Amino acid sequence: GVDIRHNKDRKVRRKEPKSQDIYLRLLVKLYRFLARRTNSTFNQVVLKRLFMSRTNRPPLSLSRMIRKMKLPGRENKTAVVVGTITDDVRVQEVPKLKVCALRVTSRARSRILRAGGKILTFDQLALDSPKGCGTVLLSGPRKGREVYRHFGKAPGTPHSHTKPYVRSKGRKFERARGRRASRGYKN
Amino acid sequence: APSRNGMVLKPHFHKDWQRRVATWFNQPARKIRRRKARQAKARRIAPRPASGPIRPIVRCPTVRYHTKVRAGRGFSLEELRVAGIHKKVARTIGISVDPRRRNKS
Amino acid sequence: PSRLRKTRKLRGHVSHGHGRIGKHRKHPGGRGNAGGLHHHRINFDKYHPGYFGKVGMKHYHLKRNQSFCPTVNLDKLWTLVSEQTRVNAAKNKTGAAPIIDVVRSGYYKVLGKGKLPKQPVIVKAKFFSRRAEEKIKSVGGACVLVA
RNA sequence: CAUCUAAGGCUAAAUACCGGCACGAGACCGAUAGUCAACAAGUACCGUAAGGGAAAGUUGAAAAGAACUUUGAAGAGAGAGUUCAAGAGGGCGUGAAACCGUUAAGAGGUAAACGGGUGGGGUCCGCGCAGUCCGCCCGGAGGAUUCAACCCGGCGGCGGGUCCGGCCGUGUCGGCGGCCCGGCGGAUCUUUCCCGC
RNA sequence: GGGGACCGUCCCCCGACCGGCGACCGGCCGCCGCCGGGCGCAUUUCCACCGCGGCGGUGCGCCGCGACCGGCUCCGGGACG
RNA sequence: CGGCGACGUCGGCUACCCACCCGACCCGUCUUGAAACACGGACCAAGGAGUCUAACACGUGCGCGAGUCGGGGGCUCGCACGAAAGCCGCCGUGGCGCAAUGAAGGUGAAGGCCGGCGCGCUCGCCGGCCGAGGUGGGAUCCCGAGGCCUCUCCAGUCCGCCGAGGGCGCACCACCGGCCCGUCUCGCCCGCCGCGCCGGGGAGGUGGAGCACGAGCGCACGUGUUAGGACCCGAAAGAUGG
RNA sequence: CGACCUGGGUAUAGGGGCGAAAGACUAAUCGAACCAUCUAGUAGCUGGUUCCCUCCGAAGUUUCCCUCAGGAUAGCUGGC
RNA sequence: UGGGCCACUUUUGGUAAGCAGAACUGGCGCUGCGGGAUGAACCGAACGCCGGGUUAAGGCGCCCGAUGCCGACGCUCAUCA
RNA sequence: CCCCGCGGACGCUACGCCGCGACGAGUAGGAGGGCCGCUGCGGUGAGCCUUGAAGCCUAGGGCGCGGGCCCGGGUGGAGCCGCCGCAGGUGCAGAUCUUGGUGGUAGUAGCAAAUAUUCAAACGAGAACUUUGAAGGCCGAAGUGGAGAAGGGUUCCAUGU
RNA sequence: AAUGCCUCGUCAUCUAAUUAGUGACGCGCAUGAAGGAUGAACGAGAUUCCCACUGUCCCUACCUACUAUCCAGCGAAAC
RNA sequence: GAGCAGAAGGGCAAAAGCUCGCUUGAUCUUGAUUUUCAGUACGAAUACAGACCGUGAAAGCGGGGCCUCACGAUCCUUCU
RNA sequence: CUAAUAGGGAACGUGAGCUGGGUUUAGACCGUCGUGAGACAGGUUAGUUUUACCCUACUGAUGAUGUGUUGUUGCCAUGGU
Ligand SMILES: [Mg+2]
Ligand SMILES: [Mg+2]
Ligand SMILES: [Mg+2]
Ligand SMILES: [Mg+2]
Ligand SMILES: [Mg+2]
Ligand SMILES: [Mg+2]
Ligand SMILES: [Mg+2]
Ligand SMILES: [Mg+2]
Ligand SMILES: [Mg+2]
Ligand SMILES: [Mg+2]
Ligand SMILES: [Mg+2]
Ligand SMILES: [Mg+2]
Ligand SMILES: [Mg+2]
Ligand SMILES: [Mg+2]
Ligand SMILES: [Mg+2]
Ligand SMILES: [Mg+2]
Ligand SMILES: [Mg+2]
Ligand SMILES: [Mg+2]
Ligand SMILES: [Mg+2]
Ligand SMILES: [Mg+2]
Ligand SMILES: [Mg+2]
Ligand SMILES: [Mg+2]
Ligand SMILES: [Mg+2]
Ligand SMILES: [Mg+2]
Ligand SMILES: [Mg+2]
Ligand SMILES: [Mg+2]
Ligand SMILES: [Mg+2]
Ligand SMILES: [Mg+2]
Ligand SMILES: [Mg+2]
Ligand SMILES: [Mg+2]
Ligand SMILES: [Mg+2]
Ligand SMILES: [Mg+2]
Ligand SMILES: [Mg+2]
Ligand SMILES: [Mg+2]
Ligand SMILES: [Mg+2]
Ligand SMILES: [Mg+2]
Ligand SMILES: [Mg+2]
Ligand SMILES: [Mg+2]
Ligand SMILES: [Mg+2]
Ligand SMILES: [Mg+2]
Ligand SMILES: [Mg+2]
Ligand SMILES: [Mg+2]
Ligand SMILES: [Mg+2]
Ligand SMILES: [Mg+2]
Ligand SMILES: [Mg+2]
Ligand SMILES: [Mg+2]
Ligand SMILES: [Mg+2]
Ligand SMILES: [Mg+2]
Ligand SMILES: [Mg+2]
Ligand SMILES: [Mg+2]
Ligand SMILES: [Mg+2]
Ligand SMILES: [Mg+2]
Ligand SMILES: [Mg+2]
Ligand SMILES: [Mg+2]
Ligand SMILES: [Mg+2]
Ligand SMILES: [Mg+2]
Ligand SMILES: [Mg+2]
Ligand SMILES: [Mg+2]
Ligand SMILES: [Mg+2]
Ligand SMILES: [Mg+2]
Ligand SMILES: [Mg+2]
Ligand SMILES: [Mg+2]
Ligand SMILES: [Mg+2]
Repeated sequence: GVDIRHNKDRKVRRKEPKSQDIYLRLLVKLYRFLARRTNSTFNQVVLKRLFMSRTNRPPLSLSRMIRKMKLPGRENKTAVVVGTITDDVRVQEVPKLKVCALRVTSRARSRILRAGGKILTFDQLALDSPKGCGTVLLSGPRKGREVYRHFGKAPGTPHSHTKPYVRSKGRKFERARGRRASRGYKN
Repeated sequence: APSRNGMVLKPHFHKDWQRRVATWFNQPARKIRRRKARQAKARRIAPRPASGPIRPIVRCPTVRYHTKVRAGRGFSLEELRVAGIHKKVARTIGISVDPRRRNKS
Repeated sequence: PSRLRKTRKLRGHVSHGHGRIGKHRKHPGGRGNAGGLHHHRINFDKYHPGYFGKVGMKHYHLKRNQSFCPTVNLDKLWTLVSEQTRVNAAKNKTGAAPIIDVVRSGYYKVLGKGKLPKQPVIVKAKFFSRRAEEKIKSVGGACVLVA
């Protein structure tokens, strides 16, 4: 006998996409070779994000992409996102961007191309930079989801600001006892 | 029994609902029957409009919809009076008339 | 598909995943939201604070159409008109400003979240907020009220 | 201020339909299932009564449903015959298990039965019983639309400044070319030529 | 309300320059290969047979034996400090 | 390298019977504890128990994406399939999302730097720019002195690798600021068709399921909880009419 | 020879009848008959809960509950 | 899951209990295997299917593997050892 | 500038293949895989089958850790299966489970309330039991007698089996 | 006392011997008056004693009928 | 070795005890924290901050009792 | 009376062995308690005691294995005493 524990032996992580999309599987084949046969850590990050689920690949708005590419020293670099590029209608001017994305919304694609920009798929990015040189690897807001408002400490505990699950919002729905000092307590 | 975080749910299934259940398997047949009746009616009124009488321009009541205009039940009697149409001749020539609607403006 | 479920994997296991000691009985704890103040009180207080009791004034015969007032922020104001309206006004030599009627687009109140591009615009609305009017006047525009 | 005009009356359509008449269909069930009822089933039968309520499908293509002989009082048999088949014989397609009879083999005083390990016997299996095969080379003796190289033709593969076209992507101009002699749109401007105040 | 102009996209064209002939195709060439027909008709090529032939691979119908090499292990001698 | 090989032997056996040695209490179940003198089980066959609907929650896959969704209706030879599929767009009505907060009346989410002025009075009139602030971490990316080569050198030609340091910093986390709504405390100004028991603004705390460049919608699948006969079987009872 | 035995006909019906009284009898049923339905009534209680291999792997403890054969809650578990 | 139970040690009530109640660690429950003849908990040791070697705890007259050592030194006679 | 040789194994269903190291108890419970199994639907196998389908039987040959599966022989006589998806009324040893069938018990308990039979003959394949005759008995007129009511409903009576 | 715990009360009587019976006493755990106390007849009511009678017993035996038993036929169930 | 209201324990001497004088911090408020704890509530408590006060010459001390106990949700009512 | 009239166990031995007096259902009476229904380790009276044919044990009764068959006469292991 050996004095060890086996409850953490199996590491839980995506070794492959759970998707059956054959186009995603083909460029997983491409970047699995690139990660293995180069020393670039960019390829390893891109490969592991290809495995990732959709909630782990949030969409990236045009405004956020423009803002991150406008930081100093990032000119003439390719913004790479493993996910969807989404139009933002809150921005009025689109600069010349070179972007590589898994998906681009029809209206975001039209805006980028009118600005004189360039859109690449991930196989075109592999040809353009096999080691991922001159790239800005971006991500959408991971915690920009409604589920994260309900996560955290329970709503009925002090100093917790987590949203409760209510069927309807109104003055009759979970606002009396435990919510104000006039009805029992507040915390 | 409640279990961890959840929503307080109140299903309305305490009242023997299974004895009054409306399935919709006759929905495609009802659409066919309505369509056939529409076609038969249009054939019956040969050159007359298939939809029916002409309806008036009507503004929707509340503050949610008063920016919207739809079709009303029938032309008011003041409208027919100044259009020179008898309120009994109007219905025979395909004009719908609503005698209980007034004109505020 | 019933072939993908635990019941196919629980064939041969006597308790069907519900235990030998506590078993699967009909309704231990009550039916529905039973005992939300007595023996499920901790759950109700922990996850649904405010559940019990009355708050506020009740109002008979609420008509939601009376309080219908959809709102649009300033950062989305220029999306209500075509892009051609915008670009023509920007390159316009004169001081002519386009009219955006948010009531036509389906909004009544103009709120002031975000910022406006620096070009004048005439905004027609039922209601404005204080900061929305302040920012519209900042870019050289005007606020005009409709009913 | 708004809105209607009660205490009289009629009225089609859109809507409903586990009873009825007549139909069509099904990712349904397949005789302990599906209706209780695939059949002389709300039958037989039970209860004073209200009421309760089954079981029960299948020979064969065709009855060709076993003439005739023989034993027995008969049931039942042995022969014979029909059939593709009665090792299909009127509750007869197939015909499992439990259980039983007989035959064969083995065994038997710690109830049987079981796990592991061998051994003995038995039934079968192995084209078992002189034990694979095939590549190159050497030698021997034989056969031959007879080999390399050349010529003619056919077809492919690869390459060619585009050799020549046909083109493809990106821009690039007169827009001659599309509101008549090309479309679709636009919350862009207008009769400052035209039909409604 | 019509008719216009303008803008944005488009769909065909009249032409040129730019990158390619590509995984959108043909013609010419050049190289290469295959096939068919001639010619080549024998120290070539191929076919089948024999040797209890050799060199390789695999494997012996069954039952067995030996040898050396290496890994692990339990022992035994002999000698030195 | 040896022996042996057809009507007797060769190999095989999971499988049939038998013998022997060692091991071996009868399963299911409740239970701290079952071989129990605890209960159910004579044997065999067939049947026999987590289902479907609705509603949530999270995860996962798919499409579109600040949107998304025609499910109700309608149009399409009315019909083998087809009760399907297709289409509508001035059918998107509507739902959910895109805004919160207050009991409500209601209100309702942009700052940063550089300048001249009243007094740069904790500050009001503007200008110019930019467009959600900053600190500490932060995958990745960028620069990079200095090294790594050839038969050798005085002297640069082209790019590949290692590389101390430095830089921009995704997502996310911690913290500090800022903005919106409620409510306090303090205080001084501004507006005018209504000069008001009118309207607006400031600073400092504090309450919110908020903002702070969206992430949702629809569909499918899984798991969990729930209402329904609700995994299956089971009361003593209660009620209505005979 | 009696407050006697007995046939048939009648009357009283279910929370009702009838009882020289035993909660007796009321069709083998009586401290509330029988029949059908509501009804698959409810059950924190008993019994059962159907294929294989691989991997991980407990709790009988805290707080609250007309709570003590049960739950919610934290803990311990697994999966992503 | 929210019935636990056992052992060393500490420990409360009880004359005591295979009693009732605590603390600590380990175990059984959920666990087979070697030993204690036998046995939920003790001692050793935890487990995929096997071959070889060596052990633990425990043993080595015979059952029953192993002292069939020319084992060492004493003590002990029991008519309930 | 390889060429007297014009030549040079396998591989890589990438959801594949290969290498190295450590590890392997398990109730309640969770998860994964299943080229495990049942039924039906959409595709597919130019699938199988009267020269023999399903089912069943089998001291037959095997494969797999296993769930199970393939093949030989026999019986049977008309339909069936593989693969990719889809969908379930989808897997049994238990429930004093439901229905059906069958054992041991076991040729056992038993065929014992009201005194009782015997001889001869006939018919008949067959006689303890039928019929006739002869005996011996019982009911003993409040009957084991002769008739009715209720109830039954053809049991009445002949003939035949 | 069918009502008394202490209790098998105490005294007398019945017997060889009596927690039994009867008579008596009575501060009676906790008797008592529409029910108390009597009293003939009656009783498949409860109790004690005596005569007679006997197999209840000492102490068992024998006999009769039907079974069981064995046979022919027939043939279950519980578990 | 007394007393400090009370049970017990702690604490306390120009104190926290006794006697006087003046008083109403036993008042109006927002948050944070501790205790039980699930890190929920109630109760109780601690440290602040903003008012308005008391007392003292002042430093300060005081938002009840020297500390550890002396108490109470939703709904409804009633008052401000 | 006697030698003595010792104490105990065997599911407080022994109910498909019996009996049913007692306790311990339903009827009823009295005393006490209780408003009452009713209660009383208080008294009293009346109150269904089911099944063996299975296995073993035991009691008896045939048999069985081995001496070739079969019979007569015998011995005593063992068990009881
Ligand atoms: Mg483990
Ligand atoms: Mg398990
Ligand atoms: Mg089972
Ligand atoms: Mg309570
Ligand atoms: Mg049926
Ligand atoms: Mg059948
Ligand atoms: Mg017969
Ligand atoms: Mg046949
Ligand atoms: Mg048959
Ligand atoms: Mg047989
Ligand atoms: Mg049990
Ligand atoms: Mg127990
Ligand atoms: Mg058991
Ligand atoms: Mg026992
Ligand atoms: Mg028992
Ligand atoms: Mg039980
Ligand atoms: Mg039993
Ligand atoms: Mg059974
Ligand atoms: Mg079955
Ligand atoms: Mg359609
Ligand atoms: Mg709308
Ligand atoms: Mg930062
Ligand atoms: Mg902050
Ligand atoms: Mg949940
Ligand atoms: Mg049920
Ligand atoms: Mg009730
Ligand atoms: Mg009574
Ligand atoms: Mg029921
Ligand atoms: Mg239990
Ligand atoms: Mg329990
Ligand atoms: Mg204990
Ligand atoms: Mg347990
Ligand atoms: Mg464990
Ligand atoms: Mg162990
Ligand atoms: Mg052992
Ligand atoms: Mg021992
Ligand atoms: Mg070993
Ligand atoms: Mg030993
Ligand atoms: Mg030995
Ligand atoms: Mg001694
Ligand atoms: Mg191990
Ligand atoms: Mg394991
Ligand atoms: Mg089923
Ligand atoms: Mg079964
Ligand atoms: Mg007999
Ligand atoms: Mg008899
Ligand atoms: Mg007589
Ligand atoms: Mg008579
Ligand atoms: Mg007769
Ligand atoms: Mg007495
Ligand atoms: Mg006596
Ligand atoms: Mg007396
Ligand atoms: Mg009186
Ligand atoms: Mg203060
Ligand atoms: Mg104090
Ligand atoms: Mg006894
Ligand atoms: Mg008895
Ligand atoms: Mg007995
Ligand atoms: Mg008695
Ligand atoms: Mg009694
Ligand atoms: Mg009284
Ligand atoms: Mg009696
Ligand atoms: Mg003797």
